[PDB]
Amino acid sequence: AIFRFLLFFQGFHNWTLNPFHMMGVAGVLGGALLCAIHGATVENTLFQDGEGASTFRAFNPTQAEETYSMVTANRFWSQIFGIAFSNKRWLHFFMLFVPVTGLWMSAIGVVGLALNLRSYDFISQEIRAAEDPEFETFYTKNLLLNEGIRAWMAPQDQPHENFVFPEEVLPRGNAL
Amino acid sequence: TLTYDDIVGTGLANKCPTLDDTARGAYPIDSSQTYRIARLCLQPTTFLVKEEPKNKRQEAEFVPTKLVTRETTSLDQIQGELKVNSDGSLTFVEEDGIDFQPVTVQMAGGERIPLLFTVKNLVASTQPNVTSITTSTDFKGEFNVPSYRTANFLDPKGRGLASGYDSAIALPQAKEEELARANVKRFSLTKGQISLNVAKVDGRTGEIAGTFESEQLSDDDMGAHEPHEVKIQGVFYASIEPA
Amino acid sequence: FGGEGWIVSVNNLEDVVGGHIWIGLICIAGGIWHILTTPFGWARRAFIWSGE
Amino acid sequence: TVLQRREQLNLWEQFCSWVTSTNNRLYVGWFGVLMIPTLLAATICFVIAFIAAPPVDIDGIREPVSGSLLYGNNIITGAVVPSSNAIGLHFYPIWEAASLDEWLYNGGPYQLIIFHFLIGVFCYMGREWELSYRLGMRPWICVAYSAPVAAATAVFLIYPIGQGSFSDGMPLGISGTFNFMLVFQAEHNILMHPFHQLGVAGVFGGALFSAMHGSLVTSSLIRETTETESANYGYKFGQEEETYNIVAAHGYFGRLIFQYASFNNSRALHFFLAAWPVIGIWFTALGISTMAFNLNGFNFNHSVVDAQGNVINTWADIINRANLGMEVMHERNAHNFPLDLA
Amino acid sequence: METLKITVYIVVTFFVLLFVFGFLSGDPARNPKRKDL
Amino acid sequence: DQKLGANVGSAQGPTGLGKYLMRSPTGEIIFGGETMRFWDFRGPWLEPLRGPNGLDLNKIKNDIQPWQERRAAEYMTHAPLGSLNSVGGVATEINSVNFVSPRSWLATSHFVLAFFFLVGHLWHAGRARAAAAGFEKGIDRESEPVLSMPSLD
Amino acid sequence: AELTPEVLTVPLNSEGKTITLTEKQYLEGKRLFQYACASCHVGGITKTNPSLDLRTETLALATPPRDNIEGLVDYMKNPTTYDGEQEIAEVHPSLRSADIFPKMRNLTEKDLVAIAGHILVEPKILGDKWGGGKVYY
Amino acid sequence: ELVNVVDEKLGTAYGEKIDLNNTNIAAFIQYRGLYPTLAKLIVKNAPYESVEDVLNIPGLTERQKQILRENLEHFTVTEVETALVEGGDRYNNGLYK
Amino acid sequence: EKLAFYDYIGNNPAKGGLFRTGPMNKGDGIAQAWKGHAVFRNKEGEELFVRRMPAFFESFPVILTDKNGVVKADIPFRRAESKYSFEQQGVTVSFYGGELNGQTFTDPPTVKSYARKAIFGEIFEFDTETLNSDGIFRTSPRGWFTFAHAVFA
Ligand code: CLA
Ligand code: CLA
Ligand code: CLA
Ligand SMILES: CCCCCCCCCCCCCCCC(=O)OC[C@H](COP(=O)(O)OC[C@@H](O)CO)OC(=O)CCCCCCCCCCCCCCC
Ligand code: HEC
Ligand SMILES: CC1=C(/C=C/C(C)=C/C=C/C(C)=C/C=C/C=C(C)/C=C/C=C(C)/C=C/C2=C(C)CCCC2(C)C)C(C)(C)CCC1
Ligand SMILES: CCCCCCCCCCCCO[C@@H]1O[C@H](CO)[C@@H](O[C@H]2O[C@H](CO)[C@@H](O)[C@H](O)[C@H]2O)[C@H](O)[C@H]1O
Ligand SMILES: CCCCCCCS[C@@H]1O[C@H](CO)[C@@H](O)[C@H](O)[C@H]1O
Ligand SMILES: CCCCCCCS[C@@H]1O[C@H](CO)[C@@H](O)[C@H](O)[C@H]1O
Ligand SMILES: [Ca+2]
Ligand SMILES: [Ca+2]
Ligand SMILES: [Cl-]
Ligand SMILES: [Cl-]
Repeated sequence: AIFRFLLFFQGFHNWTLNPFHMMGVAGVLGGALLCAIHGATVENTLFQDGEGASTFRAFNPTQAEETYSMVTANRFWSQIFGIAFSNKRWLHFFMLFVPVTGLWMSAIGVVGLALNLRSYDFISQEIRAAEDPEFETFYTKNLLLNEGIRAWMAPQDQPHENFVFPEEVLPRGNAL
Repeated sequence: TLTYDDIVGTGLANKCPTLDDTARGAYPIDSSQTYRIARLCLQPTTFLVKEEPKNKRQEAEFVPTKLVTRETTSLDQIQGELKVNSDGSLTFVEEDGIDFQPVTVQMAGGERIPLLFTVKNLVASTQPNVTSITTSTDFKGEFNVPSYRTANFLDPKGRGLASGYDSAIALPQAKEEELARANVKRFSLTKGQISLNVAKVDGRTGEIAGTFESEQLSDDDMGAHEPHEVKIQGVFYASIEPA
Repeated sequence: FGGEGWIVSVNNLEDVVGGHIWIGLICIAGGIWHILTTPFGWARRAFIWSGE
Repeated sequence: TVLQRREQLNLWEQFCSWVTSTNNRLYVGWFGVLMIPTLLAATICFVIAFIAAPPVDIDGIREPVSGSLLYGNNIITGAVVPSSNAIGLHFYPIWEAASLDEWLYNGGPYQLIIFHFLIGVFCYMGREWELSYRLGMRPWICVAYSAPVAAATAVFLIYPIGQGSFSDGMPLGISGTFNFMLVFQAEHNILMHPFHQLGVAGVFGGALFSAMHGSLVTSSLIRETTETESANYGYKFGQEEETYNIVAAHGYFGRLIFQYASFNNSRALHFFLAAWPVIGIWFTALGISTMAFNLNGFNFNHSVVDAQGNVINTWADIINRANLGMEVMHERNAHNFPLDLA
Repeated sequence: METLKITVYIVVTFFVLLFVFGFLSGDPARNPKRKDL
Repeated sequence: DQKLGANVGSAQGPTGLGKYLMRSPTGEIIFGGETMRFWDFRGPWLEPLRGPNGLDLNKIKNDIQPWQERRAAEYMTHAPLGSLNSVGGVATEINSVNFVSPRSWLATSHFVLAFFFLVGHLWHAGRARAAAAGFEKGIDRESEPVLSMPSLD
Repeated sequence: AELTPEVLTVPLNSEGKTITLTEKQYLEGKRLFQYACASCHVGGITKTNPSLDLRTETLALATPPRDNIEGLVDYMKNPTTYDGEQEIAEVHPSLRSADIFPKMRNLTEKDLVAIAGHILVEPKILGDKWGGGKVYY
Repeated sequence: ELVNVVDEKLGTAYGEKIDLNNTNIAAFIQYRGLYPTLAKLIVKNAPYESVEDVLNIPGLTERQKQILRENLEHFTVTEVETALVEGGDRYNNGLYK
Repeated sequence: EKLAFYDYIGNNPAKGGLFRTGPMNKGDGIAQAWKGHAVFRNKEGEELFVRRMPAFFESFPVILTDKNGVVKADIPFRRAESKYSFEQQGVTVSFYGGELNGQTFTDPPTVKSYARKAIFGEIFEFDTETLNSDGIFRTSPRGWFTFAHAVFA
């Protein structure tokens, strides 16, 4: 049912085009990135605090000392990526900030879609394409997919409308 | 002698057969016997496009172009009747074959000119009194140039002739008269002309080869814009056999 | 890449069988070689020498 | 010739010492020796093509798609367009074209960019191993990065290989990405594939756990500042003492759920933060890489049937109607025969 | 196009040889601890 | 379509390329439509129709045998597409045919295995390096290498 | 709705005689249809020739008529073109060409009757969906 | 002005019957005995000045002529439309199910 | 005319876009006059009704039913199997009230153009030149107020 909701939002709202959804995507994927990279960095800058080759036992919850080297982690990422965290407090606040802000932005976009206030089109694209039948972009390609979604899914997805679309009116490319 | 695996990927598959420098003979025509062209091959070597000047009095010239669709241009496996006429002239009537290729060439400055390079429904005749085909024989004829896209083709907004929308659906309340030429698709059908100059003849085998020049219009994008005039020059090969 | 396909393009059993003649002799020769030799200096310095 | 070989040999060693130096502002390394030129070539070609490339005949049907800014695109619609379906999987470098004009029409830039890019990020992964070795670190950050590398490889290389054409690789653009996703759903029902579902759990969960870990550490920072200072100044780079009270954090989280659902071992916790999103992305990369060979998502179309034999639709059948709409419309001029078999 | 091809072939061979001979040049010993590998 | 009377060599498709037959980028005669990407394919049921220049229109017109029609139909309808629950067909297919090609099962399984074995290569290669150098269990607090290096800036 | 004896009653021949299939007969016919036919005829269409379908109205206009058990059983032994002019066993599975279409081997008269009954019953259940293709999925 | 010639043709007898000069060959499946043998002969030997000219196709059998006479009521002829007959579209017009 | 104008989807506040800026007049135009009520009939003289566009749909097909909802005409996409085209069904349109009161149109392109407007409800004449209107629907202050205040809330 939720997968259907996703595809409805594509076909009717062009929701992938919406910059509020795009910021949501950035915050979710950026949050997953931070989760992975921080966990991996701690686990690979650990101090040797025991003799075991499995290193989980060499940690004490009440200990005062950092269990990994912030200084070595900072130099690694500075040299690999160009920048690195130097402040552990900023690091962990940023891990909250990114996915929390992304989800908040996606919610704003959905509030617009409650009113059909979509990022559906680029007007300049439509004026050019209407006048110039050789002009084609990935944006115009996706609207054709949306038009297919609406026509092929609406009769069963919106049964209260009692849609009957005769086979001759359905949008279809060649052969398919 | 060569097999597919000798040829594949070389570009030789887009080249027409050639005849030796020694093939300067004469293929006798028996006016009582029927003939056919068993294979006609046309390999373009130059695409020229006539410029469209602003001055309606400056005589426009055909200028060179750059081929951008690679070695996909030749017409081949074309066959048809080779009639002997009352006056001894020959008339080739094209029946079937790979007798078209879409081609895109590019003008200086980047303008792309697609065309349907073709000899569809070619009827081409020699001079009278061709008792033998020689290096003096010529063919001249006309052919049809149908629309570069056929009727099902849909533009990027889904509009078409035999399928598709009939309006600019992304502009639901725009005035339609200004978009009529883009909205209402039209199917072009024009005439082209070709000359074949026989330069070599193998009288024993019935093979001939030479150069051709053809003139035809380019793609008009189903009526959306005016086509350009194109001149195609290249080489040809044909095998004639009694039928 | 397309139209070539590296060894995946082998398209007749004569090449398949002859290829296995070569691999068989190569492996037997290489095995004899490694029973009778020890790694050269350049190999010793290039690799890690441990079970893992 | 004599001791000259030793003057060449120490010069080589000086170069090796510079390449592997822990003191370069950006680490070079042997992987960097391949990474730096390939990433520069891919970046430069991408930027030039994104701004200025002419339209590309992606589907091999002489129907060129405009991707560049100067040819009518904005940031959202622009892309570097995949190479022509007429090329398929054939290798199409510049020198195989008769001209740059031909190379551009046929989508040559796409191949140049993705091949240099993929070499570059594989070497970026090797470089992450290499620097960790030079610094005396444990080695497995590169294993976490193998997840995004696997995902990029799936959409730019594996999927084109399975389908027989780089024209089906993911476009280098924002709207081109969405096009790839929509067609993928029509042709593979990826939403109904458990490896993509694991991918979603991976990124939803990664974002959740990022916010969770961030909020729990931030919640238990030790007071080192006044209210007119950012609390971030309460931590000094390289200090030996931990900057938050993990006993307090655990005491909170253990009561939020229950005691034994909460990590008290920081090493276990950070391993979990690494493993969850990394494994989820590995599986979703494998989803793309196995739907590349057309082992597709679950198909429950018409699975529910009544006593007479009438189909009783489920939400899976409604999904199928959306997939059909995308199937019949995509590449509207490219299919001549009834089945889309790649 | 031929000149460009040869140029790129040389360029690629150059960097790949640097990579290979680089990692052959006693790379195990290039670490901060046991440099006698 | 040829049985119905179509001249498949001269049939122009909607794009201007041949509906049935076209040229590869180097000129060979090949099948048209999306399968233009697959012109490197070679198989015993198809090769009798191939000549020096590619697919041979004369052999296509005159020499296609019923066993070739049978084989092409069989292979068209056993294409390696199908669902994880072994519903054969495209993703929009209705349930009916229980089929996933052995080629799909064998290709997917070995991609998955080969991928994780590459991960395992990286895992164990990195660990073997760190263990031979003596820091696979972590950084020595009393001898941390980075503390003896000059700052980057 | 129920799979009733009336639903299972189909024309036996072109002269108006009917036959009432058992529920077992119908289910066997459905199983055998999937086994030997659905690779091309899933849902009543024809993948290798979409112009011809398995709708009863289409079968009724074939020559000889195929809208009855005997006509369909005869088709599975000796298939013809739609106008009856050519025998197509060399390219269409049948008892006559079971040597080259091995799934037809060991098919009995009862098996063919069951397959034919499935083809005639299915549109009585599914209506225009049978032979409709993806538009009706 | 500008007119879609296919939509225009739908207002002629082409929109009501099988047009022997234009309609795609699959339409002959609508009536008994026409497909594929007669359908192929009809398309190959088009165009026809009137529907009855279909009876004069060289080589027809006596039975085929009888079958054609039985179906003349379902046939029409209009002027050949280039857009409907180019591209081999009478043999395959890009429509399946 | 004020009552007819409310029965027109260009005044529906759920037809806009987030970046389609400005007054509604910038889209469909400045409304000038009611054209009158369009009555569609087929050649048999049955009154047919254009199916109206729901707010959800950026685009919508043209389908005409009789009073019982039976489909009687449409504008086809694929033409080769069209059965309900305005040309085949002899669709006409007559206007009652407004500018076109008493007029009947039979030219199929003209009848189809009015049918396209009828999916929006009552049909109006617009000045599209004064504001250089682009023909794309925008929302009203009702929509903009609602959006801002739900977001701020
Ligand atoms: C399982 C098989 C196997 C394994 C694990 C080994 C392992 C070894 N061999 Mg033995 N060898 C084998 C089979 C094997 N061999 C066989 C079958 C033969 C007979 C031909 C030999 C003959 C042989 C000789 C003559 C020598 C070795 C040597 C060695 C040692 C160094 C190897 C090395 O540096 O390679 C790494 C490879 C290089 C450094 C060369 C460059 C590789 C390029 C840069 C990459 C190519 C990648 C490419 C993708 C490959 C596929 C495509 C390509 C073919 C185009 C190492 C212990 C050396 C040794 O010390 O012997 C005492 C040595 O001198 N082997
Ligand atoms: C190379 C491995 C391989 C391949 C390609 C196949 C392929 C096939 N098998 Mg065989 N089989 C295998 C190994 C394999 N099998 C093994 C190991 C067993 C013992 C369990 C079997 C026992 C078996 C039986 C009893 C049957 C088959 C059947 C089949 C067919 C249907 C399969 C199906 O529906 O799966 C459904 C797909 C799944 C269940 C997917 C599971 C995916 C796993 C969980 C992915 C994760 C593993 C990953 C590598 C680990 C990650 C590590 C970490 C990061 C978590 C298909 C031809 C059927 C058949 O038709 O026989 C004629 C059948 O009845 N297989
Ligand atoms: C309560 C708020 C509000 C509302 C509902 C309206 C409503 C309206 N205005 Mg008024 N207006 C307002 C406040 C408002 N106005 C203010 C504060 C000003 C001074 C700037 C104006 C000045 C103004 C002018 C000059 C005009 C209007 C006009 C209009 C009409 C067209 C609106 C339009 O096109 O919006 C378009 C809306 C958008 C394109 C949405 C913008 C979304 C922003 C940019 C998102 C930013 C996201 C952010 C960067 C993300 C950060 C993330 C980070 C935290 C990580 C509509 C009736 C037009 C009219 O027709 O007048 C007669 C007109 O010409 N308004
Ligand atoms: C082989 C070498 C590859 C080099 C590639 C170039 C990498 C560029 C990396 C980002 C440089 C800009 C950083 C500005 C900001 C900056 O200087 O940050 C520096 C900051 C340092 O953190 P500290 O812990 O030292 O700061 C703590 C306190 O100072 C806070 O007040 O780093 C972070 O905050 C990490 C999280 C931000 C990570 C942002 C990554 C952004 C990725 C790029 C996104 C935009 C792409 C747009 C494409 C059109
Ligand atoms: C694909 C390889 C097929 C399989 C497997 C089966 N059939 Fe078929 N069928 C196929 C084609 C191409 C055609 C058209 C043939 C022609 O040129 O006329 C058919 C036709 C039929 C028909 C006639 C339909 C009609 O409207 O007249 C019937 C009744 C039929 N097929 C039945 C059928 C059965 C029972 C099968 C399983 C045993 C079967 N077919 C398999 C293609 C293929
Ligand atoms: C059987 C057969 C065949 C044949 C085959 C063959 C003959 C094979 C061979 C093969 C081979 C002959 C292979 C080889 C390989 C090699 C390799 C794989 C290498 C590797 C390397 C490495 C790994 C290295 C590394 C490094 C570096 C790079 C740097 C420095 C350091 C080190 C050393 C680490 C054929 C095809 C005909 C057909 C089919 C069958
Ligand atoms: C495609 C190319 C194929 C190449 C195949 C190579 C086959 C084997 C030839 C090895 C040649 C390299 O030879 C290698 O070079 C470097 C530098 O010269 C040497 O010297 C290196 O090792 C020593 C010992 O760890 C280090 O202290 C030193 O810093 C380093 O320069 C290596 O000790 C030698 O083994
Ligand atoms: C840094 C230089 C970037 C190169 C600019 C694009 C290639 S060059 C560019 O090509 C256009 C299309 O052919 C021409 O119209 C234009 O005159 C020409 O300047
Ligand atoms: C002769 C057919 C065209 C005239 C009638 C078409 C339907 S009505 C037509 O629609 C346009 C778009 O809304 C309006 O801008 C214009 O005011 C109106 O005249
Ligand atoms: Ca001459
Ligand atoms: Ca205007
Ligand atoms: Cl698409
Ligand atoms: Cl196709």
